[PDB]
Amino acid sequence: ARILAASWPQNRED
Amino acid sequence: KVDEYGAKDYRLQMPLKDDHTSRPLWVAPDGHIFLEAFSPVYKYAQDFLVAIAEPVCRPTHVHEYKLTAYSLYAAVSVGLQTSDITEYLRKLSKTGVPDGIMQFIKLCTVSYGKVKLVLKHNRYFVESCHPDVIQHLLQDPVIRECRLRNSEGEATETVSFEVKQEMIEELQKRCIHLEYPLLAEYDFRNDSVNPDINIDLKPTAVLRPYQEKSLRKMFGNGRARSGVIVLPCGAGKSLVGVTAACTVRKRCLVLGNSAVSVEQWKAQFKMWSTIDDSQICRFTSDAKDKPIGCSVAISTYSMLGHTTKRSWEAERVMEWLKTQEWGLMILDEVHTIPAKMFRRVLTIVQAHCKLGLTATLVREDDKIVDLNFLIGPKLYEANWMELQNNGYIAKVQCAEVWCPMSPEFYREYVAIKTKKRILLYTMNPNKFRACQFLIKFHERRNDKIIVFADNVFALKEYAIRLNKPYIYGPTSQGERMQILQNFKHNPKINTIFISKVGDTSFDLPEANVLIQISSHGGSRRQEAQRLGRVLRAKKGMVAEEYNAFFYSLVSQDTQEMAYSTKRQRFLVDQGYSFKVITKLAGMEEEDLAFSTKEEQQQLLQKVLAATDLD
Amino acid sequence: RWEGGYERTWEILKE
Amino acid sequence: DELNLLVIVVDANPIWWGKQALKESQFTLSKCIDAVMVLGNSHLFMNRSNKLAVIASHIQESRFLYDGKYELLTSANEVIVEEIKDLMTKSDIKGQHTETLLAGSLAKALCYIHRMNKEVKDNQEMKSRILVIKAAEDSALQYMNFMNVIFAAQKQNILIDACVLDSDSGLLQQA
Amino acid sequence: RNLQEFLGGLSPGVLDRLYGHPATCLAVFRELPSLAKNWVMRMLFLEQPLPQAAVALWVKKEFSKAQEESTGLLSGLRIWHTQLLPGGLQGLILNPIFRQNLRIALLGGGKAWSDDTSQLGPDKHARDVPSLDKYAEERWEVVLHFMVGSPSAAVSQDLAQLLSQAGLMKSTEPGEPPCITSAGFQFLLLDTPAQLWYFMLQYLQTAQSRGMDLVEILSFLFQLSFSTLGKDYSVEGMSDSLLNFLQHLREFGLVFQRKRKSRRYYPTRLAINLSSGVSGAGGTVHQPGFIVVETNYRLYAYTESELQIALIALFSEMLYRFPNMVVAQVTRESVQQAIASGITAQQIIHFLRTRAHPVMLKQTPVLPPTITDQIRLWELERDRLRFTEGVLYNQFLSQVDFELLLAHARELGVLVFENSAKRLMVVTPAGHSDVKRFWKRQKHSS
Amino acid sequence: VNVLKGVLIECDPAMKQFLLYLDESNALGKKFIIQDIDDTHVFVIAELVNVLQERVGELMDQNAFSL
Repeated sequence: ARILAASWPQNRED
Repeated sequence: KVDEYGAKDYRLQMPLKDDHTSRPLWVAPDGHIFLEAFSPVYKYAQDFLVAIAEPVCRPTHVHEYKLTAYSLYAAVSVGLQTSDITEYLRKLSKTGVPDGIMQFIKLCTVSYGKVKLVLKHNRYFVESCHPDVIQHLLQDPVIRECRLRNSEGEATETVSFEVKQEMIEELQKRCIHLEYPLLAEYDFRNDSVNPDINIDLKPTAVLRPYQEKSLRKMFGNGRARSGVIVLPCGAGKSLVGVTAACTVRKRCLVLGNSAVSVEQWKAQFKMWSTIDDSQICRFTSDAKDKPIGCSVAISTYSMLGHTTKRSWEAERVMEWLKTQEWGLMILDEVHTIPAKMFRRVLTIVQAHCKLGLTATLVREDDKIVDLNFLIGPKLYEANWMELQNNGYIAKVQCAEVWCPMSPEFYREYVAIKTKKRILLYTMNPNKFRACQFLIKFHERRNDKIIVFADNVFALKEYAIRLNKPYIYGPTSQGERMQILQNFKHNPKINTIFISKVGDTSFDLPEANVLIQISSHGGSRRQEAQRLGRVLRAKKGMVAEEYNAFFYSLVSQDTQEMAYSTKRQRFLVDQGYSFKVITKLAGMEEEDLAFSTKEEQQQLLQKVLAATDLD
Repeated sequence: RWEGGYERTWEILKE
Repeated sequence: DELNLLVIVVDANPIWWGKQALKESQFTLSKCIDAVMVLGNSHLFMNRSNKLAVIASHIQESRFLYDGKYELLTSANEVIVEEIKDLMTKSDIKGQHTETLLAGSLAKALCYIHRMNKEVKDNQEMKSRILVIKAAEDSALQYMNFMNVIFAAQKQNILIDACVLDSDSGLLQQA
Repeated sequence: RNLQEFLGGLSPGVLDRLYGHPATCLAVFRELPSLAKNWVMRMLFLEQPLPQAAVALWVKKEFSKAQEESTGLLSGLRIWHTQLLPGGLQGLILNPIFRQNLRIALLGGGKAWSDDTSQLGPDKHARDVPSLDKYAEERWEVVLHFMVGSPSAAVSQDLAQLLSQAGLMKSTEPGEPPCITSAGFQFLLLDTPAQLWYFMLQYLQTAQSRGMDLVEILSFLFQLSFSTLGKDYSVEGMSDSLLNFLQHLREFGLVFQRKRKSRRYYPTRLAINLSSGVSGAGGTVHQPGFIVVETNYRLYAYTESELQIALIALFSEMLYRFPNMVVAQVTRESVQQAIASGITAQQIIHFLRTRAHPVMLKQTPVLPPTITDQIRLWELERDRLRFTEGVLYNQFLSQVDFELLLAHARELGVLVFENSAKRLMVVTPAGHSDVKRFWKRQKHSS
Repeated sequence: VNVLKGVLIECDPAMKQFLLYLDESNALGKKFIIQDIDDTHVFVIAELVNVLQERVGELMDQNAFSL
């Protein structure tokens, strides 16, 4: 779930 | 003149006057018109623009309209001259009207209403009050061929002359070249060859103000005029057609896409019109009725356009139709008319007044310029947002959900460059999980769910894994009707999977949640019409601005992004908003399929097993 | 029988 | 948007201050006036949004009091000094009334606060507090009016601070 | 950077010299926290040092952090100081010069900074407050147009030299107008009070370059902060450096002066709020919003000045240029071009919110959330590729050695990325030499 | 020791797979993607990363529409 939930639009938003 | 930033320097050609706030209109010399909705004279300006200008975009604040020769001809046919229109434009334009637009209006309006085409005794005559124009047009070689001639080849001698039926559509295009468009005027009250029909309007039928305005605009000076009226799906378009047919009182012909459309039109006629059932006949391939005494005939374009040999009874019905003169003809879904076979149906059928109804007119093949003469100019088009405010239609909540592509699929997605690439992004396991979560949420919310997927394999796989009814190509009509009734009545089943056939092949039951997974490839109008037809107004949530839910599942970093962006342009031009949702709240708590990555590997194996054949 | 005529030209007037 | 209002009511009873002057004590009315002016200047100094209202409580009536030094502070001091001198020089004892009009000054201060709050725009909230200095003896006949003022102040939720100098008053304690 | 941050980084001598101005003390007190204000008011007449424990016992235990913040702010500004109180105590006592000037300002006395300019009588060519405000707007408009490079704005060369020193515009080729950098774009996208505050901060950072006294300039700015709008004051009584600074401010429009020889000068509201920086002036009555944003990413501007047209064209594609209207479209290409120019998404969003039309203000959201989210996504698209140069270590034969080297690298602070599972790591190229030497020395000791 | 000097690139796994496809198919030409270090981190020689960024930008440009 780590890959899917935070692939593109999370490493910059979070 | 163009500035370095690309803006058109229209300051010099537009003399601005001090009446800024009072006058709401901007009239650029390029033909575009800009209107401010917050202006107190917005309603008057809106009414004036709709009559004369074809809208381009209608967002919340500033609306953009376009001026076209067809729009000018429609305005002239309404009964407005150049002087009053110019006066109203100058009273509403913030700046002075450029002379280029003024000369453009002057040239078009004078040339309108000159040439008249009359269909009498199953014969087409071209006549005008100016024989000089008629004599001048005789020199045209195309007009020479279109003009009907004697059996010996001699040309036939307000003087009128017979014109070949097979060359009628050719003559329509030639009128544009000669700048003398034909006039679609019918003797609404002076008709005597075709007797009236015992058909009236039931008291249960109520005409909405915009519907009544459109009908009155169509009936210019009390005479029915051929044209096209655009109304949103579910706004009683069939009711408007029935009302127009009752008003005409003459022979009526209606054409639909399939037998379901024919049945719906017949039901609406029985629901609103007073015509006896014996005078209503269905010229369908399965349910056939005798054409004798058929006051109103409902059929399909392909039935009339069947180039292959037809059945013996169908041949007799076609012969009777050709012999019979039809005062009024009704065509549904005008957007498919630009097809050559369906256009040939117009030549085949002899009708005096032709009215076309549909939801959209932006063909992806842009074959609409010829359509402007196949039937006529667009008579009316209602504002979707305004009707939403009036409560006539549901205020749809639209959203685009971005489903990340799995790395295994993504590498294969980039590797594949042919048309087989569709299966990869249409079968995203993450998209599957998102759709499953949405279905669970809406079932817990007790909502009607319609899942649309153009791809047959993807739709079937999704429906099978989610254990929901699936509708596809064959879909035997008895089973299709049973599934529809179960969706309407059974509360246990509220999720129906529908293939591409859900656009016009059958009637869409009223629902509230519509999820689009697969795309045609850039059908900007087809899916918009499908969305309009799927969702209708629902009582109980009228006060809320979000009573209908539409979701578009789009694969990130794929070509589906471009398809969605191109497609939603039409809806954005209507002011419809689209919110991008990358994260779905509640998926973490809820348990969904393909939780483990190995399950996604199994799905990848299954998809790869489905080769380019599927 | 209201289809005979309908116009809003006079509504477009200076006030 | 924080508007802090500090309304100051000064017990200007001439009898008590005259008796104190007869005692030749270190503290006089001049020192009290200087302290009040300094406190008001500091209150306006702490923030622009802060506002100051000074009303003199005298037996005859209640008087609305309001070079290297700040212009606004200098103007306020000059106005205050002018008003107090005008009141005291014209304060003629005509009658046996000795108890200061405490209730009337409080009522006028509350009316001024209400007018300011109405004049205060909705963009800002005007917090109000009242400080009163007690020098002379308390008034018994003003008990009902004092209680009515207390109830109105509590209804408007305005803090009331009492500064007793010589004679204690249980009414101030209850307020 | 706020005013106190610049003040807190000054040398003790500059702070002591500024303390000699009562207006400076008033400004410093006004900029203090409420608890700090109460502490200063308590210590205004305290001629004896205060034990630190006694000072600390005043505040609540929960508000100790706020108490410590105020104490640290007061210590950094050198408002007070610690003294070796007899008996081993460390008393706290305010600055005698600062305290004396504060008492002079509040209690009275001293001497007025301005010598009552009414001596010259009424001004024959006096202006009005709206005229002064308009002139202040015009001057900054000229400055911004010159920064854009339009020929209609002609300013002094030294003014452009300040920008070159500020780095907003770099003169790559002499003779030609300098090209404005990304920092210049960010400055342009800032709000006008923010632009003025940043420009004045940059001027202060290079004040010593012009040989101008920092103490005099700061005190003069503080005095102008408390000045009355629409009121003139005496030019006389100021040093030649102060006269030059006043002329510079007149060129900026902050100060109105009909002639260079005039003895009067009218401070403007911009100069009044200049000391406060960006905050303080929460009720700024700016120009009404002329920008209307539609759901189709279309912008309609009810403006005619080329400054706003250029600002809009910085990140949008112009479509039509009407005499009283400008029609443009928000496009991904233009937004990406602006981002490559150094423009951030937040600056565009804030600027559009500032120029929000009153019709759009009726909506509960100031701007359509979908458009803002699309702009944010376009901004995030640019920085998808993260470039980080470094040296990769991947030949670790022992886990213990890898852990030891990782610990040493984290001690050195040169670690870029670590992978304990595969025993792989990335270090900075500058720190690569140190880590390489440490690794070799470990083998040497083995 | 045998260690290479280049630039570390951190991206989402989708971009990692795209870069792996480019390196394997030799669309970039010569194999400048010498070695992968982590599921989201790669080590690229700086001589080709500039061109590689252009290729990545071309990919996202195609996954969009031109207005």
